[PDB]
Amino acid sequence: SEPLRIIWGTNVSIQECTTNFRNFLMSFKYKFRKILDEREEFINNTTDEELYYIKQLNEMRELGTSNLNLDARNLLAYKQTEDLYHQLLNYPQEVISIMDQTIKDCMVSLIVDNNLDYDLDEIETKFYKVRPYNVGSCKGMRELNPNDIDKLINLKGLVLRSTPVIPDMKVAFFKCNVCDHTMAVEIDRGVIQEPARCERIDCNEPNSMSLIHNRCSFADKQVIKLQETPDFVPDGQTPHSISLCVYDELVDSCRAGDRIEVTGTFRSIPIRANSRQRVLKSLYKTYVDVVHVKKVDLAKIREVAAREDLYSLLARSIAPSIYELEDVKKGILLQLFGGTNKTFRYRGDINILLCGDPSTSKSQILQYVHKITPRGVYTSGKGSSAVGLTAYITRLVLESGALVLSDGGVCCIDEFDKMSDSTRSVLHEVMEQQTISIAKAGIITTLNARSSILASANPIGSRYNPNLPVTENIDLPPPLLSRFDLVYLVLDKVDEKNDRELAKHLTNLYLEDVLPVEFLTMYISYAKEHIHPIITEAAKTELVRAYVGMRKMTATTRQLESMIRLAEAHAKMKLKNVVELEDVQEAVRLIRSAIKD
Amino acid sequence: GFELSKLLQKEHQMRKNVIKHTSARHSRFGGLLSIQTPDKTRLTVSGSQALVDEKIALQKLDDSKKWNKRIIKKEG
Amino acid sequence: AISSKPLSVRQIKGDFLGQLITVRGIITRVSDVKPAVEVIAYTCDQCGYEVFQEVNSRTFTPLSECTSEECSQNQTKGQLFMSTRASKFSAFQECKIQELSQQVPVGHIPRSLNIHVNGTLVRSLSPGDIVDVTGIFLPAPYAGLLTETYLEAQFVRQHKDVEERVMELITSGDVYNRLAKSIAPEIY
DNA sequence: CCCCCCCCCCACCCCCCCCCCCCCCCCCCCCCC
DNA sequence: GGGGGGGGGGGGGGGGGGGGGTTTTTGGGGGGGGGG
Ligand SMILES: [Zn+2]
Ligand SMILES: [Zn+2]
Repeated sequence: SEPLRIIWGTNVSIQECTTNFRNFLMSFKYKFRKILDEREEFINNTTDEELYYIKQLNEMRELGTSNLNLDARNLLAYKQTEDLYHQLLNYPQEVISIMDQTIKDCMVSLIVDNNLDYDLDEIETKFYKVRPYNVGSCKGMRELNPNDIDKLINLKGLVLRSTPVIPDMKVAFFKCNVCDHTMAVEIDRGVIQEPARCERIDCNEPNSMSLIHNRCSFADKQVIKLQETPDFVPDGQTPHSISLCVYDELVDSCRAGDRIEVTGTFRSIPIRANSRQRVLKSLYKTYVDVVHVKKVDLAKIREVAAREDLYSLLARSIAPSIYELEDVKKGILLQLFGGTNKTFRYRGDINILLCGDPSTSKSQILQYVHKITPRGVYTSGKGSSAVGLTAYITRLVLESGALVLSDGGVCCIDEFDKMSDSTRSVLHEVMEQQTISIAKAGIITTLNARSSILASANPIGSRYNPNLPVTENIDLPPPLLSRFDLVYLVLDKVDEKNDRELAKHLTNLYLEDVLPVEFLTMYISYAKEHIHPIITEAAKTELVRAYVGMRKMTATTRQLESMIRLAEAHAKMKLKNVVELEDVQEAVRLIRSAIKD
Repeated sequence: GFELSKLLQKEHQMRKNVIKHTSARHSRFGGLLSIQTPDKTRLTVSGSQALVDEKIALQKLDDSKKWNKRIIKKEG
Repeated sequence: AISSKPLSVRQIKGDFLGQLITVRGIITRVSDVKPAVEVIAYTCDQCGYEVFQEVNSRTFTPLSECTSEECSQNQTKGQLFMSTRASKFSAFQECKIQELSQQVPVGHIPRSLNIHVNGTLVRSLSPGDIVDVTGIFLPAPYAGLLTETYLEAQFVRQHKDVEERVMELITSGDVYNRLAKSIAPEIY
């Protein structure tokens, strides 16, 4: 007696699918998911009786936002919806459209059933999307086969590049040449359903409608190239790749170099032999049409900031695996904090170098600060394993080097003695001006590098000679060496009272399981976010008398500027908003140790 | 300017109407509805919103026809 | 007997076209798997009755007007739209086999041949495999009368418990010395 | 420190399409019942 | 006064014609590195 709305080719009723989804999208409780998964005894009513997707839709509607994330296992946890999971996997676009429409209907019905007043016109105007994810096993890109050609799949891989956003027409806009009447036409399966005659019966001219391109409505499309991860490849051949299409607010979900998951329908389409013909090649382009993407506190901060031993505590915590080099550790901690910037340029960078014998802990020290710092890099003074120090013009494009890439982070450079001369010259304007000047291919700019450098350098030959000065042992020239705030020597000279305890400390790491090593990054982050020290007036006189003292003892104003920056860094430590006399005194003292080399 | 605001609201009513006649996802997403009639026979349409609204499906199946009756014509 | 014999690629003269032959070589490169169409399926918007096109060729032309009598007997020029779900695809993969260093005559370039593999036999071939592949040697038109030609693969012959079997060597003994000597055993 | 070397990068058939012609269909007008 | 038939216009379909469809060597400049 009535028509039926059926998912084509399946005999699934769309009313049944709709209500099966509705009765989960409302009245599901998160406790059921722990029944499906392992560790079911961790169910807890005071956290798990929540109407999980009512909670999601409420926060979502208070944010007015269109998208819902949906772990597909939650369908299998709920009795009226376990079949909907199979329909979702096997017939995804229809089921997903049904789920989208159901989310919009839930939003509409909530503001009249839960009946709090809201802009019904806003919800009416808005589109809504489900993002199903964790659909199933992350089957290999190399394992896909033509049975997948309409199923919802899951992939993992590496983003190589993405197009700019591509406008994709959703509604064509037509205008009549004779009578200027206008009509909107939805694009159906990518085809413009052109009106052959003008709509208005009082005009009805044939072939008179014309497309007004910049009055059409466009969705956003983007194409991204995903390479097979080397974890999955067989050893003797190239990795594969798959192009994936991604739309609207999922555009620019990822960038070049991102390792990601995607959940998406595997799709295929024919391609033409030549554009002037309908003739199609007998095997289709394949792509995945994605619906979800994913990559790969203050109380304690203030509590720890009250401590008296904080300087030593934090300094030892940067590398507790390494035997005692404690003034180096203190210097590198102060480098992590850094000074302050000013408008007028003078900036907050602090720069450190380690020299002495090659076969010693300095490399591990650079590695540890690299692991700690938010956005630093590790490199060495010459060559390029597809990563190099200086900015460089190549094909035409400008590439930014490791110094420039380390903007706002510590740049760790090993083999700093063996650095090439053009690089040795280039370091001057980042040391002084924190920038590098580019003047080629019609582009002129001072490309701002804004990086603190931790250098690791070596003597000539196998051993450092401490009876000779640093300039006599090291290759790199004094005017560059002068720019470093703190400069250190680490030596392998035999002493059992050091070597035995080093060996016992080292060997004990294989047996054993205060050291806030994981809280260190959070402390550094909140300090850099919140604290901007200013110099006390008494600290002016302290800086002046200390500088004239070391001047009476070959100093330069670069040492005074260094003492300022170190004192400001010392004031970020302890979360102090104004540089104290003790901050100046420790900056002075540590520099007095360093300048004696 | 007030009357211009009135005009903009009047056409915004048309916007909230055509939105419901528009796909919530891109045109190539292309899920297929099948209308089974009251008899044992089936029609097919690609309308993504029409999957949940037979009103849209029926009037789209009507608009899909290539045929039009020919129409007739009709100084100092 | 011809399907038994392992020919080299240059021994596959033009006289063997259409015949089931077996070729011996090394796979030099392999394509990723792609869906070839066997039967395209079209939904019809204006009558619902689907129609089908079998494809026997490298290229095809898509149908537009509904040929079914449900439309045509009513002279209704309804529109056909391709559907992937109802179309039969087949797994397709192109590989290239190259004749081995012993098969190349003096001073010649190693010649090579495209292999087309369909269905369950797909991804039985990896690059670097030395292999006998039986298939139908066939032409493809693009030249004029010169032909492109390929091997429609049919059969593959590759040329090339532990947690307790390890106890054989454990009990055999002197394991470090003997296993060390077994690295390059002929080297003094 | 200076000069020279050497290294790098760069320059004929088949389909789509368009035009022309013929027939058929639909409307309007006039006559007949 | 309404319905049928005849005649003219307008539209659609079918047919026919036509046109289109990368590495390797050589030279030069500039940059980088090594030896006296
Ligand atoms: Zn008009
Ligand atoms: Zn039809």
